Amino acid sequence: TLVRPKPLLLKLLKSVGAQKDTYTMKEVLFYLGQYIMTKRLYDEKQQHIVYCSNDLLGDLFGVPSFSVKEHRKIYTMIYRNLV
Amino acid sequence: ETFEHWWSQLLS
Repeated sequence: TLVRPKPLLLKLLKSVGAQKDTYTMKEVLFYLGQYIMTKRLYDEKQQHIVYCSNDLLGDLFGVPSFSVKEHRKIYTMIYRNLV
Repeated sequence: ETFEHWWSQLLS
């Protein structure tokens, strides 16, 4: 299942070292995790909570925060951000 | 659990 990220998601992935325009979903998830981790967007106490309100991630998800445990929600964000 | 722990599950 190869995917092609829209401009905003692509900007996010490239910001963490991704140098391609076509991805497998696992690669997309890998680099999104790298982005969240490197920018420390997760809550330090309940580390499945991710705050994205004042970050490009917030524009992608269209929400202020989400839980890493909500897999369907995360997949839905990627899918809506694909061409 | 740590952020990496939760996230790694999405790669499982």
